[PDB]
Amino acid sequence: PYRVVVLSFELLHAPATVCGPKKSTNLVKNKCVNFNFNGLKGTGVLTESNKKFLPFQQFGRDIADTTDAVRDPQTLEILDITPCSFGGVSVITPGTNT
Amino acid sequence: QCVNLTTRTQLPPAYTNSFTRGVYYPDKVFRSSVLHSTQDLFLPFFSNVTWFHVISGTNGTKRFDNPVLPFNDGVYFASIEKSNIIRGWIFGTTLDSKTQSLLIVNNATNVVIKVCEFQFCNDPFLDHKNNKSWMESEFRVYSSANNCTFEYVSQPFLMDLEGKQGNFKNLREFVFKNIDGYFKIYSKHTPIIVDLPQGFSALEPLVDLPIGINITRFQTLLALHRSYLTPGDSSSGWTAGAAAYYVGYLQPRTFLLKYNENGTITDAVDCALDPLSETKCTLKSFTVEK
Amino acid sequence: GIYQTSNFRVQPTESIVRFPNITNLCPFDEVFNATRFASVYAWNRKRIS
Ligand SMILES: *[C@@H]1O[C@H](CO)[C@@H](O[C@@H]2O[C@H](CO)[C@@H](O)[C@H](O)[C@H]2NC(C)=O)[C@H](O)[C@H]1NC(C)=O
Ligand SMILES: *[C@@H]1O[C@H](CO)[C@@H](O)[C@H](O)[C@H]1NC(C)=O
Ligand SMILES: *[C@@H]1O[C@H](CO)[C@@H](O)[C@H](O)[C@H]1NC(C)=O
Repeated sequence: PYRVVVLSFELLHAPATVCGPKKSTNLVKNKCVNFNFNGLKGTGVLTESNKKFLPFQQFGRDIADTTDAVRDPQTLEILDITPCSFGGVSVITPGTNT
Repeated sequence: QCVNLTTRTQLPPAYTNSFTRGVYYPDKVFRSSVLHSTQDLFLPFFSNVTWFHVISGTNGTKRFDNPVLPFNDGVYFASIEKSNIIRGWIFGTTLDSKTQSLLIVNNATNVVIKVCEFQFCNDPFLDHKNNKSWMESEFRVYSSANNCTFEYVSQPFLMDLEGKQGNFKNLREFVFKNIDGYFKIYSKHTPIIVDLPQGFSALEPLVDLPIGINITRFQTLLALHRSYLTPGDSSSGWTAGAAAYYVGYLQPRTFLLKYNENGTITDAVDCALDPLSETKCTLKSFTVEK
Repeated sequence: GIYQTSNFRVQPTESIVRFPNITNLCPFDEVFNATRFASVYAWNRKRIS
């Protein structure tokens, strides 16, 4: 006698029922890093901000629709985002002949 | 089981004017000190809503206080009472048990949301005997539990936590909508009042669930008061008392929202309402110069 | 004189992913480690969601 279990799952993806992903990861701070906190993706630096969020708020925004702050799902702490340093470069020369 | 209601009653569906009520956070994002503009389903300002109220107390005629009401895209269900009678939002279907059916019966042992494919019953009314503990003995809304899809149990919902005074100890303001299938229920609780109040408020979101079904119209429910004092048939033998609750309707519209510095909504102005409007919205500022 | 050549950008070092915790699992042990089984004919039809 062999005990056998049969498994059948449907398709068409519209009644999102069970699933998964999971696959959590540790946290970093004060360094440029790509983040996927809950589905939003971006690049910047992480720090602490005194601004507070309402209990139902997920992630903040600002004028000109930029992702300002995100709340970490694991700990529910307000974190801030600031991109890596970027800017133009200029060269000063006194003349190649001189 | 379930019993068909009798002694049908017809009263005029009185009307009253809404005064800048029913504004809810459209998106789950945080802003501050910005006058954002949106466009979604809302309740138009100064809309004419269909008033309902519970009359014919004791066992005079007792009224049919819970008729069948249509559902297009949303409701602004409200409630003002003291004894916590309004419950049971049985809606979301064609009421023919054709597809998955929804109901919200709470303030039981715990707040629960039973959602099943049960075969319907013609007249719904929840038994609440005049005993020490009001036991919901008779689920007269259905007489079967043929199939079920989802079950929900939540501790906090419709909590009537207020002081002990004879005024109207609640002011419920719900918003029922189906975003392409997903049911999002926005709600809030308001302190007592001493007749819609001309005030401005925001509606915090609550738990949502996909389900996904065809929706035809709406039906409400009230707590019964059957007792041995009044001899009545199983169709109708309960004392009504006195209660009031309004019903509105939602539709697409364009709104302008002003956020506080903590992020709570503090003021809103409706577009396409008055000639003064469509100028306040256009300049994107609440103050307009000559 | 003075001239502009190009720009410079710092590159991110690592990547991190987060999610709203993992406490909500599907009950599966009670099926695999079940007190009793079903017969060859007929079978229990369980629903997980
Ligand atoms: C996620 O589940 C854990 C299960 O214990 C909750 O407790 C956290 O556990 C982790 C790992 O042991 C700790 O790093 C956290 O400090 C714990 N949280 C607290 C508040 O102490 C945790 O609360 C859950 N996270 C949620 C629900 O967001
Ligand atoms: C640099 O100086 C020399 C010396 O006069 C001159 O011939 C030359 O043209 C100068 N370079 C340029 C780019 O003008
Ligand atoms: C914003 O919240 C703070 C508490 O963090 C409070 O002191 C302040 O009064 C609030 N803003 C307004 C306009 O009331």
